[PDB]
Amino acid sequence: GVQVETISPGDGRTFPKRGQTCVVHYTGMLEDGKKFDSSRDRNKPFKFMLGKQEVIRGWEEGVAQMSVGQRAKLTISPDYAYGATGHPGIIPPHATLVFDVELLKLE
Amino acid sequence: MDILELSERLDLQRFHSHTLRLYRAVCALGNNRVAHALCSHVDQAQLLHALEDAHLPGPLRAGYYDLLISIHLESACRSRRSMLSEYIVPLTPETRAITLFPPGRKGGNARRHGLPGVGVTTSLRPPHHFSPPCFVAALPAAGVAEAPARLSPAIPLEALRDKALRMLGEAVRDGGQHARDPVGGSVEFQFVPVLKLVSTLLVMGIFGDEDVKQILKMIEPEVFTEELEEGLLQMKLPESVKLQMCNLLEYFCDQELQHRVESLAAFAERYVDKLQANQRSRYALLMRAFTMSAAETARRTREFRSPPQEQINMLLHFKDEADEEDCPLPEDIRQDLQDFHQDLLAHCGIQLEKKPQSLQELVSHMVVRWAQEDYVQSPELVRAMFSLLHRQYDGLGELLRALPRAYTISPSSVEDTMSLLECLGQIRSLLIVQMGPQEENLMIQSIGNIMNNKVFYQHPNLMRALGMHETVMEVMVNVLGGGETKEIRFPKMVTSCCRFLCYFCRISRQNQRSMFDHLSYLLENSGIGLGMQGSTPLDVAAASVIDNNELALALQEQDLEKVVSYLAGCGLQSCPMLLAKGYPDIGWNPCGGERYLDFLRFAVFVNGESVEENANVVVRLLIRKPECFGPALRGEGGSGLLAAIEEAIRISEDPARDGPGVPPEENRVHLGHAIMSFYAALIDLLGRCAPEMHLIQAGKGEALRIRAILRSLVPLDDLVGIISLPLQIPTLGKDGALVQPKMSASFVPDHKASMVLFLDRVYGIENQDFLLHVLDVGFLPDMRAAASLDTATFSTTEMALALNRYLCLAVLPLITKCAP
Amino acid sequence: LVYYEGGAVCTHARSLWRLEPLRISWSGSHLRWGQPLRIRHVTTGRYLALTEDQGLVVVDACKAHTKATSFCFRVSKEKLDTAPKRDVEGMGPPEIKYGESLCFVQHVASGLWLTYAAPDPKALRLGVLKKKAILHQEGHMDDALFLTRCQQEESQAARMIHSTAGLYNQFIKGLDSFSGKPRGSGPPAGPALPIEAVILSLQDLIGYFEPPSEELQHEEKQSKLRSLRNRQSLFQEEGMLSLVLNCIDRLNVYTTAAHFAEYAGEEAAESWKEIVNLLYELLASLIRGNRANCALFSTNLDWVVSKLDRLEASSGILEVLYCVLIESPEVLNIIQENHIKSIISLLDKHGRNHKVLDVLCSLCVCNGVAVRSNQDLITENLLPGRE
Amino acid sequence: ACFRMTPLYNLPTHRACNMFLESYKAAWILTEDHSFEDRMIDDLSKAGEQEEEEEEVEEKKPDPLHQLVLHFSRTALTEKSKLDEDYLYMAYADIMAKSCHLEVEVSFEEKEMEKQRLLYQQSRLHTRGAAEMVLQMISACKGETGAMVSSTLKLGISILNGGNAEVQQKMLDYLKDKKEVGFFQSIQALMQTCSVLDLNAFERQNKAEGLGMVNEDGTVINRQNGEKVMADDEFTQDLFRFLQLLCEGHNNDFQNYLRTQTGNTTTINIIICTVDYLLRLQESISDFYWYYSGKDVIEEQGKRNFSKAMSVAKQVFNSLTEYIQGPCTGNQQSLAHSRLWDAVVGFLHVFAHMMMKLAQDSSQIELLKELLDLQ
Repeated sequence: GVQVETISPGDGRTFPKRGQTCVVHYTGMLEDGKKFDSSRDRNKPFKFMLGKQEVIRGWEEGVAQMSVGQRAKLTISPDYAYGATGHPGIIPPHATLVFDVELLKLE
Repeated sequence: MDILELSERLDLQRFHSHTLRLYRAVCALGNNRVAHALCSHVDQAQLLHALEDAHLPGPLRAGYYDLLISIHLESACRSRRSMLSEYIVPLTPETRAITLFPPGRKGGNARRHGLPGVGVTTSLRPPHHFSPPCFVAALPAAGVAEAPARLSPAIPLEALRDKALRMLGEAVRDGGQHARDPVGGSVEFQFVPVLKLVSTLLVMGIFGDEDVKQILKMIEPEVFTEELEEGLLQMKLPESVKLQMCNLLEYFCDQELQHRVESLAAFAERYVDKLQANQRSRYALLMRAFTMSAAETARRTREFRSPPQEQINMLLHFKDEADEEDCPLPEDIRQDLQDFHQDLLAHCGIQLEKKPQSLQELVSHMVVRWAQEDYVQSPELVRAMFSLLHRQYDGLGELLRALPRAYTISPSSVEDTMSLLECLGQIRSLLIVQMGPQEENLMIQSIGNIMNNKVFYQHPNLMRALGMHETVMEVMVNVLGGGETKEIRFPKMVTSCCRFLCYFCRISRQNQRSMFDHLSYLLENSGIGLGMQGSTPLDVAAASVIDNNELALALQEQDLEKVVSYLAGCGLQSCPMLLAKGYPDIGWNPCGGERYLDFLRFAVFVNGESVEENANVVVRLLIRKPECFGPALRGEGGSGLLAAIEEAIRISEDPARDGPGVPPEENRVHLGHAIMSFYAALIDLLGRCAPEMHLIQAGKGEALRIRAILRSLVPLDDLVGIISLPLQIPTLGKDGALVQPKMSASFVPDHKASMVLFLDRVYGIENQDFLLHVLDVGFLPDMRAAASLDTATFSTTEMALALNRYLCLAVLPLITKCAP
Repeated sequence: LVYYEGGAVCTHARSLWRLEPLRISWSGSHLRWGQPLRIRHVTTGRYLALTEDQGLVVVDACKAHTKATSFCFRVSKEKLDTAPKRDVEGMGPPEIKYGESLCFVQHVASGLWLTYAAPDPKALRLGVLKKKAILHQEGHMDDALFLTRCQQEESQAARMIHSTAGLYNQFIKGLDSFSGKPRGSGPPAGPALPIEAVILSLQDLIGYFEPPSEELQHEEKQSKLRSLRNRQSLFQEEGMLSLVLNCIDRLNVYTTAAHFAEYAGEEAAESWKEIVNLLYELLASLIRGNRANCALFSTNLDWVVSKLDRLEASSGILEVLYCVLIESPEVLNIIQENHIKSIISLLDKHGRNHKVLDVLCSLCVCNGVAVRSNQDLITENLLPGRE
Repeated sequence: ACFRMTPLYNLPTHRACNMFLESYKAAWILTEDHSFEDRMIDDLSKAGEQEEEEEEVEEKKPDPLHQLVLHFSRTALTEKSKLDEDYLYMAYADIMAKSCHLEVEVSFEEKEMEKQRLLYQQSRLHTRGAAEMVLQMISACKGETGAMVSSTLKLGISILNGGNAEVQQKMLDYLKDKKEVGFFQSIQALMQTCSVLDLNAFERQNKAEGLGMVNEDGTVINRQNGEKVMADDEFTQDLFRFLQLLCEGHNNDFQNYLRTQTGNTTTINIIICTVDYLLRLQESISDFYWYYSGKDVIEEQGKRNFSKAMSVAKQVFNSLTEYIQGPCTGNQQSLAHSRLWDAVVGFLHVFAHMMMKLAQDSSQIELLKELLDLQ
C-alpha cells in the first residue's frame, strides 16, 4: 500500500537497513490536499529506527526504498496506515495519506 | 486571505476568536490527547508567528497567546502551582549553604536583601513531562483506558522564554515611547498576553537567574539593581495590566517566603548537629557527676528521661532571659540561635527614603498609590492588591502559617519522595475532571504506587501535611455523589480509596484522628454503600475509631443516632438491588443491618472492655427504635430468637426462598445465612454493651439497669437453645468424596460464639447445675464433633477450622473461668 | 384537597390564600373575631368549602353559595354565641394581628372546627409529612393558626399565575379542538383562538422576567436578581414551564404557517411565527440563570435538541439551549454524540454563527470541571473534517 | 519507659530538624510581638496628593481603606447559598478590630483623652462603611457559626465599644432602610446554636484525661486538644456583648427595635431569645450543681467549667440589663411576661446551695467570689 514517487534524487547507493536510525523531514497531507503534519514547522528533523515499528507501515516500507538525500512523495493506503480507526481528531477514518519525505541522513 | 484582513472583517474576526475559544475549551483542564490533536491544526510555527505578529487584531492576539498556553503550558503550570504550596527540603549540602542574606558587609544584623527569585532553592518539585507532537507514529496496540496517560505536547522552552523576554522588553520600550498605534490596538492587548506568558513561565520555573534579573529590571529598574528605561510599575497601565503585575509580584513574594522557609531549614540542619554534639558531650561528663553531686542528679538527667520533643523544647527555652537557668546550653550555642532569630526578623522587615529599596516597600507603596490614584473597579484586582499588601505587612505571620507545610527529609529519600509527589500530582489533577474509566485506572494505579512507597509509611506526618487523605476523600465523595441513590459507578476506585484511607488510619494514631475529624462526613455518604461490597466509607469510619479510647470517648451522639436510624431503615424496608435481582421480598435488610451492627460493635467496645458512655447511648437508641432488632424480638406478634434462627435454617435448606431461584454470582447472598448473621451480630453488640463486672459489683444503678434491659431483651433459654442447635459436620460417602457444608449459606459456629459472648457478659455462669446443663447440651457435642474432625482428611476443612476458632475463643475460656 | 404541609411549601404560591368578607363596601376593613368571610386560593381561584360529600374541599366560584364557604376566626373554642355583630361603615376597631394573634377557623353554618385528620400510621415510611385538613366538631388544642403577611411581589405573582394558567389552558384546548380536523375550504368550525390575548400575555411575561440591567449598581442588581429568581421559582413550581412546553409542542406539530392555516385559518396563522417565537423567548426568560429550572431539562433534552433545525425560531431555540447548558452540569452529564452532532449540523446548515461555538464551549467545562466525553466528541466530530 | 527512653543526640537528623522547627515556631516565632495594625490602618487612611485640582470631584472617590471596606461589603451582598470562608476578610477584620481598642488612679483628663482617642479610632472605620459591613456579613452568614461570623462580631464590638452613638445610629438607619429579616434570622439562629454545660461531655473528658495517652513520634504529655464543654463560650460572650452594645447608653430606638421590627414583614424578639438562652444556661448550671452536690470538694475541671458558665451568665445578665435600662417600658413588660422569673428562681436555688457548699473550703474562694458577683 506504499507508492513512492521521486521528487529529487538521492545519492542512489546508501539505503536504510534494519536497526538504523533514519533522520527525515516530512510534510503529511491528506489525499484531499489538507496538511495535517510537518516536521519543518517544528524546525526539528524526525528520527526513527527502521524495524522497531515505531511508525506506520507505509513509512517503514516507503523510506526503506529511499536513498540518503532523496526527496520522495509517499502515498500510503489507509490499510497500510491508521486505517478504519484513524488518529482521532486529526486523521479521518479510511484516509489515504500523502507524505513529502526527505531522507536527510542515516545515523 | 491574509489573516490580517480580519481587522476589517469583523464577523470573521469574531467567529475565529470564538473558534480559538473552542480550541482552548476542548483541551481545557488536562486533556493532553486533545491538545496533541490541536497541534495538528494550529502548529508551533503558527503560534510563534502569531506571538510576534504586530498587526494582529487584539482578540486574535490574545486568543493565540492563550491557545499556546492551553496547548503547551496549562497542565504543567497547574501541576507545578499545586506543588508550590509545600516545602519538602532535603538535607543536602546545597541546602546547608543556604542563608537568609547574601554574604556581605552591610550589617551584622542584616545585609542587603538579595534579588527575589534569584539564588539556590532545594525544595522538591517534580519535573515537567512532555511528549513530542508526531502524527506518523504507530497506533498503540493498547486499548483505550489502558494506555498510559498522554503528556502535554512539547515546545522549545528556552526559545519560548527568550522570545517572551524580548517581547516584554520591546513592549516596555514601546509603552515608554507612547505610540498612537499600540500592538493589538490597545495597551491592554499589547501587555496582558505577554505578561500572562511570562507569569506562566515564571511559575513553571523556566527562567534562570539572569532572566529573573532582567524581569526585575523591567518591573523596576531602580529598586532591583544588584551591586526611556522607565519600568512597568511607573507606566500608568490599565487594570488588567495591573492585575498581571500583581500576579508577577505574587510570584516573587512566594519566592521570598520559600527562601525564608529553606533558610530556616538549613539553620535547623546546622543547629541540630551542634545541639546533638553538645548534648552527647554533656551526657558524657554527666555520667561522672556522682563524684561531686547528690540525689539531685535526677534533675540534671531529667533531660534524658523526657521525650525528645520536650528535650528540644527545653533546650530552646532560653528566649525571655528569665529562663537562663533551666536551659543547659552554653552561651556560644545560644548566640547562634539568637543571631539567626534577629536576622530572620530583619529579613521579614520587623525592625533594625523615597526609594523603596526592597520588594516589601515597593509592593506596599505600589498598592497604596494605585488605590489612592483612582477608584479601582475590578474586584479581582482589588482583592489581588490587598492580599499582596497584607503579605508585605505580615511577613512573620506568612512564614508562621507556611511552616506547617514544611518538612525535612534525608537525601536518601529524595527519589521516593519525588515518585510520591508525582503520584499525588496525578491524583490532584483529577479533582477538576468528571469521573470516568481512564480516570479510574489512573486513580487506582496512583493509589497503589503511593501505598507501595516506603515514604508513605515512614513519614505519616508528611503524608498528613500534604492533604492526601483530604484529596482521596474529595474524589471518593465526588464519585459517591454521582448517582448517590440509583447506582454507584467505579466501585473499584471507591474501594481503592476506602482501603487507602483504612491503611492511612492504621499507619498512626495522628492519621486516625485526622480521619476521625470526618466521621460524620463519612457516615452521611455511607447510606448508599450497601450495594457496594469490599471496603466502604462505613468501613473507613469504623477503622477511624477502632482501638482508640480517645476517639471512642470523643464520638458524638449524633453520629450514633445516624447509624441507628440507618439500622432502623434497614430493618423495615427490603434491600433494593437485592429486590432487582429476583430475590424474594422479606420485610427487612439483614445484610445492611449487619454492617451497621458491626460499626456499633466497634464503637461500643475498645481493647477488650466496654465503653459504657457509648454503650448506654447505643442501648437507649436501640430500644427507642425497636425495629432495629429485626422481625423477631418485635414484642407483639413477634417470634423468639430461637424460632427466628430455626426459620432461617429452614429458609437456607429450601431454595426459591433463599436465593433468586433463576457462588453463581461470586458473591451470592443467601437469605438464611444473612438472617442468622444479622441476629448473631445483634446479640454480639448487645453482649458487648453489657456493663463490666467491676461496675456490676460496685452496684452502679445505670449498669444494673442496662444489664436488666439486656436480660429482658434476650432470654437465657433462647440463648441455650441456639447454642444447642446441631451443626452440619463434614461427612464422607458416595465414593469417598467429602460432603462439606457451604459456610456462606449455613449455620456456622460464629453464630454460636456471639450467643456465648452474650451469655458470659450478660447472664454469666454462676451455678454448677447450670454449668453442667450448658455443657451436656450445647458445648460437649461441639467439642466431640471438633475432636472427631481432627483426622487426616477433615482436619483442614473449613467447618473444622471454624469449630476450632469457636472453641478456642468462646467455649474453652468460659469453661476455664468456670473451672472452680 | 387541603393539607397541612411544611418545608418549601411555606415559600410557594400554592400556600397563599385571600380573605374575602361577605360584602363589597369596606371589604378591606379590619378583620374581627366572628366576622364571616370566604377564603380563596389565589393561584387556583377556588374557595374553601364544606361539602356534604367530600367534607372540606376547595370548590369553584359557581358553587360558593355563602353557606359552604363562610368561615370566621375565633379567639377561643368556647361556644360564646353571644350575638351577630353588626358591621360598621369604616375601618372599624383593629382586632387581629399578623403573627401574634392565634386564630381558630370555624365554619359558620356547621360550627365545625378546622383541624388535621390525625394521619394513619404506616404512612410515615412513605415520607408523607402532609396532614389532611378536616372540619371536626371538637378538633385539637393546637388548631390555632398564625396569619402571616405575604409580599406584594408574591401576591401579584400568584394572581398572574392564575390568569396566565387560565388563558394558556384556553389556548391549548382551542388548539386541540382542530388537532386532526382540516378545515378544507371553510371555517375552522370552533371558538376563535385568543391570539391577541396570548401575544400580549407573552410580551408582558417576557418584560416581567427581564434580567436586571448590567449598568445598575451592585446592591440593587443583586436585589433584582433575587426577586427574579424567586418569581421564576414560583412560576416553575406552579407548572407554568410545563404549560409553555405544552403550548410549544401543540404549535410545533405544524411545520409552517400555511400548514397551520390549513387547520386554523389564515387569520390565526398570520400570528403563528410570532407566538412560537414569544413562547421560546418566555421559556428562555423563565430558565435563564436558574439552576433549578435548568436542571429540569436533564430528563427531556431531545425535546430542545430536536427543535434546533426548526427555521421559524432558530435563534430562540438556540438561546434556550445555551441557557440550559450554561447553568446545569446535570445536562452536561447526559450529553450524547447524537446531540453534539446535531449541534454541529446546526453550524453546517445555518452558517458560521459564534453562538453555536459558545454552546460547544459550554459543553466542555462547567464550574471549573471538565467533561472528557464532551471534549473528545467535539474534537472527533468537528475538527478532522476541516470544512 | 522514662528510664529507657532515647536521648536527642541519637535521633536521625531529619527527625531532629522537624522537632526543632516545631519547637522554634512554638517558642520563638509565636511569642514574637509585632504591632502593625495601627500603622497599616493609618497608611490606608491617607488620600495621596490628589488635592491639587479641587474641582467638582468633591464626590471624593474612596481612600484605600474605604475601598477595602466597600469590596468586603460587595462580596457580602452577593447572593449565595452559604457564606464561604475568606482568610483575607478574616485578617483584615482582625486588623481593623485591633486598630480600635489599643487598651491606678486615672484622672478625668486622661480618661476623656482615652475616650476621644477610642472615638477617633472608631470613626476611622465607621466613616468608611464598617458598621454596614458588619451587619451585611452577619446577615450573609445566615446563622452559621464559624470564624467568619466570629471575626465580624469582634469587629462590631471593636467599633461599638463604649456605646458609640454614631455607630448605633448608622446601624439602626441601615437596618430600617433595608427592612431585611436576614439579620435577625441569623442572630436568632446563632443564639440557638450557642451551647451550654454538658455533663455527658464533661464525663467523657474526665475519662479521656484519666486514660493518659501518648503519640507515636516521641511522647506527648497529656495533649491539650480542644475543650468540648462550652467550646464556643467566647463566641457566646461576643454575640451577647454585641447585642448589649447595640443598646448601650440607653438607646431607646434600638432597644425597641430589638424587641420588634415594625417595617419588616416578620418580627423576631431578641429579648425573648436571650431569655430562652438564659433558661438553657440556668438548667445546665443546675445540672452541674446536682452532679457535684454529692462530692465534698469540686475539682479543677469542674471549677473551670463553672467559671466559664458563670462568665457567660454575667454577659447574658448584662445584655438583659442593657435591654431594659433607661427604662424601656416595652422591654420591661416583655421580660415580665417571659420565663425570666423561672430562670431567676433556678439561679437563686443554685446560688444559695453553691454559696453554702463553697464556703466550707478555702480552695474554692475564687469560685465563690465569682458566684457572688454573678448574683
